[PDB]
Amino acid sequence: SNPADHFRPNLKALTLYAERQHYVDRWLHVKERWLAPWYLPWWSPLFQLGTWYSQRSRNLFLVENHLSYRPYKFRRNDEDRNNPY
Amino acid sequence: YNMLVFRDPKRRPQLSEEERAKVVVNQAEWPEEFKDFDPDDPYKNSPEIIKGMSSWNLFLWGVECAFIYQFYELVFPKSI
Amino acid sequence: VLFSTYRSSRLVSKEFLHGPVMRFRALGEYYFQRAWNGTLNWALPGEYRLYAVMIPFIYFYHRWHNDHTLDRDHVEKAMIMRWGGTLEDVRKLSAKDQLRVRCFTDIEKLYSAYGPKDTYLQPPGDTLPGKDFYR
Amino acid sequence: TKYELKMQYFDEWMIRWRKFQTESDWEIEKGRQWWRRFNMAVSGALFCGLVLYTSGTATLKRQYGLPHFFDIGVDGQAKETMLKTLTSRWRYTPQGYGRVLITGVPTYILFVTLEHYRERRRMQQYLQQNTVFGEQMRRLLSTGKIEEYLPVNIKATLPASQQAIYNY
Amino acid sequence: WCPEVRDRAELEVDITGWQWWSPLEERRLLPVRLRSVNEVREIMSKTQAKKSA
Amino acid sequence: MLLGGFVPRRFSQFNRDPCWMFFIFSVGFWLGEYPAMMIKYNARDLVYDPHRYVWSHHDDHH
Amino acid sequence: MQGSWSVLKKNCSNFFPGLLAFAQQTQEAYGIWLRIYNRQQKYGPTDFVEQSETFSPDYHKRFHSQDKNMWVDKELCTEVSQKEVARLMTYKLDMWRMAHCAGALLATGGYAIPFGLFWLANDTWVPSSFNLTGEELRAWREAQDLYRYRSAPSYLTDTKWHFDFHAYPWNETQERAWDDLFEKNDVRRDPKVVRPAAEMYDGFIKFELIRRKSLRHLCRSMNIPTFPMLARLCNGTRVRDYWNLAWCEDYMVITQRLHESMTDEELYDYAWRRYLAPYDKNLNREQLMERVEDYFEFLGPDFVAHGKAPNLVILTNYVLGYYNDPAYLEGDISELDKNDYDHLASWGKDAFLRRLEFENGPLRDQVEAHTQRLLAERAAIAK
Amino acid sequence: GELFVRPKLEEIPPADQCRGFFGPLNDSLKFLRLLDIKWMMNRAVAMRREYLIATPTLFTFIWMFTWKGAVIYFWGDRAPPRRMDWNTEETGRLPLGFKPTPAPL
Amino acid sequence: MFLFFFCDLFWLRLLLCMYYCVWSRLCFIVYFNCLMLIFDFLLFCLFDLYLFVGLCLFLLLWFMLFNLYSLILYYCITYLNLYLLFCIVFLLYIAFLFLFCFLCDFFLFNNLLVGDSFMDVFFIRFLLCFLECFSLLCRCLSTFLRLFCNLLSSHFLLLMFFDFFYFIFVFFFYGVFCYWFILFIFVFCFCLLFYVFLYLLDLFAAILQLFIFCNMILQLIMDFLLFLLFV
Amino acid sequence: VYTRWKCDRLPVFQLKLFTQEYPMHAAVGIFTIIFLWKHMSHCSEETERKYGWWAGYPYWRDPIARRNETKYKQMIINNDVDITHPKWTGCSVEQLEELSRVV
Ligand SMILES: CCCCCCCCCCCCCCCCCC(=O)OC[C@H](COP(=O)([O-])OCC(O)COP(=O)([O-])OC[C@@H](COC(=O)CCCCCCCCCCCCCCCCC)OC(=O)CCCCCCCCCCCCCCCCC)OC(=O)CCCCCCCCCCCCCCCCC
Ligand SMILES: CCCCCCCCCCCCCCCCCC(=O)OC[C@H](COP(=O)([O-])OCC(O)COP(=O)([O-])OC[C@@H](COC(=O)CCCCCCCCCCCCCCCCC)OC(=O)CCCCCCCCCCCCCCCCC)OC(=O)CCCCCCCCCCCCCCCCC
Ligand SMILES: CCCCCCCCCCCCCCCCCC(=O)OC[C@H](COP(=O)([O-])OCC(O)COP(=O)([O-])OC[C@@H](COC(=O)CCCCCCCCCCCCCCCCC)OC(=O)CCCCCCCCCCCCCCCCC)OC(=O)CCCCCCCCCCCCCCCCC
Ligand SMILES: CCCCCCCCCCCCCCCCCC(=O)OC[C@H](COP(=O)([O-])OCC(O)COP(=O)([O-])OC[C@@H](COC(=O)CCCCCCCCCCCCCCCCC)OC(=O)CCCCCCCCCCCCCCCCC)OC(=O)CCCCCCCCCCCCCCCCC
Ligand SMILES: CCCCCCCCCCCCCCCCCC(=O)OC[C@H](COP(=O)([O-])OCC(O)COP(=O)([O-])OC[C@@H](COC(=O)CCCCCCCCCCCCCCCCC)OC(=O)CCCCCCCCCCCCCCCCC)OC(=O)CCCCCCCCCCCCCCCCC
Ligand SMILES: CCCCCCCCCCCCCCCCCC(=O)OC[C@H](COP(=O)([O-])OCC[N+](C)(C)C)OC(=O)CCCCCCCCCCCCCCCCC
Ligand SMILES: CCCCCCCCCCCCCCCCCC(=O)OC[C@H](COP(=O)([O-])OCC[N+](C)(C)C)OC(=O)CCCCCCCCCCCCCCCCC
Repeated sequence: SNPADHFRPNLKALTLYAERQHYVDRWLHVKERWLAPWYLPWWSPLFQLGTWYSQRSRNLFLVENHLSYRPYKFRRNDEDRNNPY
Repeated sequence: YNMLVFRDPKRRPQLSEEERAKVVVNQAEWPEEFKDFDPDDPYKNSPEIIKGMSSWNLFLWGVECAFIYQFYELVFPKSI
Repeated sequence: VLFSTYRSSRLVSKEFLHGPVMRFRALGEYYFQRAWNGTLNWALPGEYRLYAVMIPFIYFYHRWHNDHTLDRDHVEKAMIMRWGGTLEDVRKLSAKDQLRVRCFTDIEKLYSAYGPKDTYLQPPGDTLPGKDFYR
Repeated sequence: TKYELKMQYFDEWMIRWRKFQTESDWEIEKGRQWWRRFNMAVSGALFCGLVLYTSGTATLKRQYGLPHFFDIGVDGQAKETMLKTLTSRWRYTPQGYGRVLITGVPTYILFVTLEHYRERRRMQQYLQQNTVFGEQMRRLLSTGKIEEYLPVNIKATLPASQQAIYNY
Repeated sequence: WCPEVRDRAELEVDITGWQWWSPLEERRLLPVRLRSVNEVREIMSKTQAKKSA
Repeated sequence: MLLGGFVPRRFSQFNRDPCWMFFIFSVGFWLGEYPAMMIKYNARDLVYDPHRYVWSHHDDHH
Repeated sequence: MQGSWSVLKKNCSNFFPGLLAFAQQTQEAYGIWLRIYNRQQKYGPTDFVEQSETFSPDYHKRFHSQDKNMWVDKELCTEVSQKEVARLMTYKLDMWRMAHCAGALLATGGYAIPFGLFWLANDTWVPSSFNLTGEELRAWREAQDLYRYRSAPSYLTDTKWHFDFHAYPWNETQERAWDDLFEKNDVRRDPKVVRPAAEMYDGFIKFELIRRKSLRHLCRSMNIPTFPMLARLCNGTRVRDYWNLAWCEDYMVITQRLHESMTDEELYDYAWRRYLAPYDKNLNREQLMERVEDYFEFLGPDFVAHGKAPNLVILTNYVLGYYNDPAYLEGDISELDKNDYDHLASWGKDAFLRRLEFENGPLRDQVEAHTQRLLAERAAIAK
Repeated sequence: GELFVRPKLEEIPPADQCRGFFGPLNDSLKFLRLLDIKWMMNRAVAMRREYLIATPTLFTFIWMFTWKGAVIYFWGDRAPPRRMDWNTEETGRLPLGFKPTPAPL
Repeated sequence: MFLFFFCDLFWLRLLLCMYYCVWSRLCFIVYFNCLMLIFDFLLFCLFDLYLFVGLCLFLLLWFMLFNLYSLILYYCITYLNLYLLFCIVFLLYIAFLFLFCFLCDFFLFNNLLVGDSFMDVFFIRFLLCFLECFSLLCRCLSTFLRLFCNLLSSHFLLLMFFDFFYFIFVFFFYGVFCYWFILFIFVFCFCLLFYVFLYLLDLFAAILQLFIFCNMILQLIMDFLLFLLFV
Repeated sequence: VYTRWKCDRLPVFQLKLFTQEYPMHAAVGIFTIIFLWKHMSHCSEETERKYGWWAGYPYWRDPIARRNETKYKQMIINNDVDITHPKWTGCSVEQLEELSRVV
């Protein structure tokens, strides 16, 4: 135990936390702001690169019909194997 | 010779025995630092960096610093 | 047109800070630019004195950091947990008492896996406080 | 019109509030998936056709000539038929950047156009829905903002065993 | 003050020619040296004979 | 690569080069910190913490 | 060349006239290309028309074969004149750069405008049509020559280093040819001496086996846009087309001796399109004729006899050798009287440096003798 | 290892010589060549087109080692439970008396 | 979660800036074989076979600045994590593999089908091909696992031995003044011998492990290289 | 003569190095970075308590609770959230007042 503790980074300075929802929403707002202007047509490769893959992935998530339960990604406690909630 | 893993470099001879035997050694031209030069102890007459500062003095200086490092809190303890 | 892609577009004069730079280069070159200073993949030099100087310095500053920043956390945790479970409780002690506690922590560190196990295992019949003392 | 910028927020909200996904919305998404696969298939077919048409004569002769891997007889007949059909008339056979453009730009345009108009179709479908997702879509297009916790505000339907929270 | 060597070395490294040994070119150029007077006489005689022929 | 440099023949020559002067100072620190620990941590008046059984790292990591 | 505000003003002023001129040139060049393409398809060899496949022996990757996928139309003079071919070549260069810019515009929508500002500020990648006066054209040609100077040495060094590191010539004549091929432009290379290098390199790397990095260097040296490079068979196709047109024009000129009747400016342009005559060299007609005749001699009798040019890699190296200027040397020789390590003088010599000076100085023989005698005495005493 | 030279048209053995799982699929059994994987493998080896066997394998491994492995690990559907929580199809519908906003017009 | 931390190379970066503002020759390289792939003259490769030299040199420098200096007490190997090493090896190995695969030459994989035509294709050759394709990925995994495990085991052993030496030196040196001094002197001499032996072993093992780390990557590259003969 | 390493500035050389010298390696690295920040950028509170603290989690002050309290107070104050709304409490305001009077 004590010997194992010697293999840690020794210059940790600061830790910041952010919810996935929050920064995903902020990123989407940035993307909408930069892809909104008229001088970037929807058929341009840049616009499709920005939008199509995200749309496809979100559609795949929505279509999902799984017989098992996937525990919430951001639970308070994910260390207990016998408690998915 | 060696000091731990540090080995003293040695110059390879370049003269043959015949040519070498004809060389006349005149130590009067040599610098005072290197007279009676010995490959096994070339720095015996080398000057000290600081006059009067012995190697033992520096070793003892380090020992005293270690003692201070370990004993200062015994005399001037501080609260958490 | 705004910024040049070539390193030849100078931003300062050739003589800017010439003196300090030359002193810095003199410091760098005196011991390193030598025939016997042949490095192994730029990391291990051939000059002995570079080892003799840099190994102690690296150890010294690493040890200072470890003693004053890293192990201090464990020491403070032991002091807090063994003497009230709160920082104010520890501060209620005197500096001498804290010194004693910290030096006992050092003892435990030096024993580690080879010292006596009565330093943390309470023998049966011992009269000293147990784990439920502050609970 | 750029429907993706409006729809990304809606899709993220639906994922976050997927509990209220009716079977109709699920069918809508499955149809979107099917149409995406269909668009991929037709675009790939167009790309293959353009590649084959612009292929060099020697390339076609090597590809659709002897030997035959199976040598059943139908294989040789089909290969000879295709080779004759391609080599009968004159074909513009560019190389390099030109073949890249000819083979790719039509494919990209077709795929992008189909996908964009299917996205518009999905937006209309969700607009016509009589579920909480449809109401959220209409509110999004009206106010321009996604109203989270809408299902619990307007008290969207819940299973009979979970209506206690609405009991106020 | 030896620009040709500088330019060649820099260019070779910039085009992924890291190696600093050229055994084949050395093999081509290693035995090159200015000739002796007698060798010059022989070569001049050969050239004169060739021109006469 | 350990190719060359000043190499003192014996202890007394460590003072013939500044780098080896620093080295011998550091060696003094290294070797002299052990006697200090012997004196400090084997002292007669050193007392174990009375509350050493209240908490230990062993129960924490377990 | 670096961007400048004056060039930006020049290109912004002449933007729309330049576009109109480019469109007119596009119509004319399409007509010329249509004539050439019809003639190629009708009278070309079966391999050339059918685009026969030539694969590499190691990874079986297709690339253009100089013998089969290139064809010199000896009877093109009937349908297309020399000037029309030159016009088509110039338009091909301009069209390539314009096409890349248009592709960037279409790809990035309106976000390419600032990059367009960077583009118009430099004459490196603008079409020749943007210059409406002689001075503007001269500056544009200077920019092209600067890019050629920047790019050619890397190509030459790549070729030479790879061959010299992995192979050697077979015989003395090949050795001389290889050595003289890569001489700087300040000396005149004899094409007869240098020609055997073509066959020697044909043994090593034909045009069908040219590597992608070497191709990138070559296209940089030819003022061909390289971004996006993509597969090597795109810019390779561009190179093949350009040099096929050049060889057709060369056959026309050699057969009809047009260069003798060609005027000074047209002759200079003809050499420049072959990468033989930089404009900054201020060459006269004698020098231009000498270089053109050397180029024709390098092509060799077999070019006229059968339309077969030497190896294209070696040909490109030979012609681009005219942009391999001597390495610059500026500064009076008196500068060699200074010292470089005066800043270390204050440090003096430590014990080890003093020992090294003592042992390897003028007294080195005496020290060696004394040391060896002492060691011998000690060894004798030990025994 | 060494350079690979494609066989000439005359060096390729006839299809009838190839063997399947049990035996050659000669006349009256030619159409079974499409279904017999071992016959196709032997034919590919005979024609020196061994890549048809090797390329699909390696790529598949890469596809699993790179992209599908993590997808299955993080987003795959585990085995269903014994007592299954099916959907009653009651959630989502708007409540009675609710006035939905008008659609765009 | 975003953790802000720093590597343990800042002093070494300072030394690099100080000592390499001027040029110096390099004549000793841990993995020299990346520079000499071809040993028979007149052989040449159209593939960019010297592309690995720069990455090899930088990787050697980085791993040496970390691993070799980690022998100094309290020096931290900041990157010592299993999955981080997996990421590094994944980058290098998969990048080169994708370089060979993007070549779109399927014949390059002909050698994967092990054996000759005599061997049964389905029951022998195809199973060997399966095993070899598996072995490529296993080579990647083994490379990163071997680099991680060596460092971890060596440093664990060093820490434990140092702890034992501190214990006996501090709490049993008084025996020098006692009648059992000979036992303590024997133990102390044994500990010094063990100390020197461990340090030498670690110094050798670090360099050797870097050599093998680069050798695995170069072996991946060499397995797919084809050399033409000059004529 | 022109060389990328000697003539170009550092950002330009960086782009050239990772676009015309090691483009595949850069692509794979970016791929791996995206994967790491998509699947290995989360830590639960229990995980932080078990492993997130150098000497162990200081339960005697519970910094995680204080951090969350600051977070939620900031969100409530900035977003003007009515935490007494029935959806948060599950009961009407009048029932809440009745409960307050009871307890
Ligand atoms: C050149 C490169 C070389 C170097 C390689 C280097 C790398 C190593 C190689 C290995 C790869 C390493 C991995 C690196 C990471 C790369 C990314 C990655 O892995 O992403 C996977 C990732 C996996 O998805 P996911 O994110 O995990 O989500 C899973 C969901 O399934 C996602 O759902 P979705 O909604 O996105 O839809 C996906 C859909 C994708 O598919 C579709 O959308 C539909 C189909 C598309 C077809 C595309 C065109 C094909 C050609 C058309 C026809 C041409 C000829 C025309 C003329 C004909 C004349 C007669 O797939 C499916 O869902 C499966 C549907 C299957 C239906 C089967 C129905 C049964 C009947 C048909 C099969 C059985 C027939 C039996 C016949 C028997 C006869 C006897 O993405 C995908 O695979 C899907 C999106 C991309 C699709 C691209 C489609 C084109 C593919 C290329 C085809 C052509 C080239 C191949 C042949 C070459 C021959 C020379
Ligand atoms: C923001 C936009 C995002 C875009 C995303 C899309 C990707 C990027 C787009 C394009 C980017 C620009 C650059 C592309 C590469 C340029 C390459 C190049 O320089 O080529 C020069 C070359 C010109 O040189 P050339 O001398 O004229 O001819 C080449 C020589 O023959 C050369 O002679 P050779 O001796 O080298 O001969 C060999 C040559 C022979 O090939 C050729 O050169 C012929 C042309 C290619 C034919 C490919 C089709 C083969 C047959 C497919 C059959 C599929 C059946 C499936 C049926 C399914 C039924 C259920 O190559 C091959 O043999 C390679 C064959 C391909 C193997 C593919 C293996 C894939 C393995 C898949 C692994 C698993 C994947 C994941 C799992 C999926 C499933 C779950 O160009 C071409 O030949 C054609 C270039 C086409 C460029 C791509 C066009 C892109 C269109 C995009 C439409 C979709 C957009 C979607 C947007 C989404 C929203 C944003
Ligand atoms: C609106 C949707 C947009 C979609 C998104 C697009 C995104 C941008 C990508 C680039 C798009 C093209 C940009 C315009 C290029 C200019 C036109 C052109 O081809 O110039 C000829 C020229 C041909 O080059 P080459 O090397 O000589 O070609 C060798 C051939 O052997 C040459 O053959 P040859 O030796 O036998 O000689 C023939 C020559 C003989 O002609 C002449 O000598 C006369 C001159 C003719 C060409 C004139 C070009 C002028 C360019 C400048 C235009 C003015 C710009 C003004 C700018 C300022 C405006 C204010 O005539 C040609 O050049 C014909 C070439 C073949 C035609 C290519 C066009 C195919 C696409 C268009 C049809 C699409 C239909 C859609 C249907 C939809 C169905 C569903 O093109 C280029 O320089 C290549 C483009 C360079 C940039 C490449 C960038 C990467 C491309 C990747 C594309 C992958 C697929 C798409 C998906 C991408 C996703 C990532
Ligand atoms: C109205 C006009 C007419 C209509 C339009 C017509 C069409 C126009 C478009 C087409 C034009 C084409 C021709 C363009 C030529 C010029 C190109 C160029 O740039 O030349 C260099 C150009 C100068 O050229 P030059 O002086 O003429 O020299 C040319 C020589 O021949 C030297 O030449 P060289 O060859 O040596 O230079 C080449 C160099 C070109 O590059 C450069 O020179 C770099 C330029 C940037 C340097 C920046 C240095 C300064 C950094 C400052 C940082 C910040 C400082 C602090 C600021 C504090 C502010 C408060 O390197 C490259 O070529 C590298 C290319 C790299 C390509 C990257 C591709 C990535 C692909 C990704 C992977 C995908 C894989 C597939 C995945 C598929 C998955 C499915 O550079 C500049 O002028 C530098 C400008 C710097 C601007 C300020 C710094 C950035 C400001 C950013 C503001 C952001 C605001 C928003 C922030 C929002 C935050 C939320
Ligand atoms: C809220 C609290 C504040 C924090 C906010 C943070 C916001 C975060 C947003 C969300 C981000 C999410 C993702 C995070 C992922 C993190 C991953 C990570 O850390 O990986 C480990 C990894 C460790 O890398 P490494 O191996 O240690 O090497 C990186 C080192 O920087 C060393 O590498 P290198 O040496 O190769 O670097 C090149 C180096 C080459 O060497 C040098 O240039 C030497 C200098 C090195 C400086 C950098 C090292 C920093 C050392 C520690 C701090 C120094 C003291 C600071 C004092 C603070 C006092 C409070 O050059 C530079 O560093 C260029 C900058 C030079 C600045 C010089 C300034 C001179 C000013 C002079 C003024 C004079 C005024 C006179 C007025 C007179 C009036 C009369 O970190 C990174 O790779 C970088 C991560 C950065 C991610 C982006 C973060 C966003 C930007 C935040 C900027 C905040 C600015 C405001 C702060 C204000 C004070 C409170
Ligand atoms: C190419 C091969 C290189 C081999 C080099 C061999 C070096 C030989 C060193 C001999 C002993 C040195 C003793 C130093 C003592 C320092 C002071 C001290 O107290 O330290 C005690 C420390 C630790 O001793 P400790 O563990 O007894 O400490 C006790 C402290 N308590 C009780 C609190 C725990 O000693 C060391 O850690 C020294 C180990 C050295 C191992 C060799 C490292 C080589 C790699 C780094 C090379 C750096 C070169 C940089 C050059 C510039 C580069 C650009
Ligand atoms: C305590 C527990 C310990 C567990 C330890 C487990 C091991 C962890 C090891 C971590 C370190 C090593 C990581 C090595 C790298 C692994 C890579 C990996 O598997 O990542 C896969 C993952 C898969 O991504 P994904 O997980 O988002 O997959 C989406 C699939 N659905 C939507 C169905 C859920 O890749 C990424 O995360 C990067 C994705 C973005 C970059 C690629 C985009 C292009 C995709 C092309 C195909 C599809 C689009 C169509 C074509 C393009 C059109 C423009």
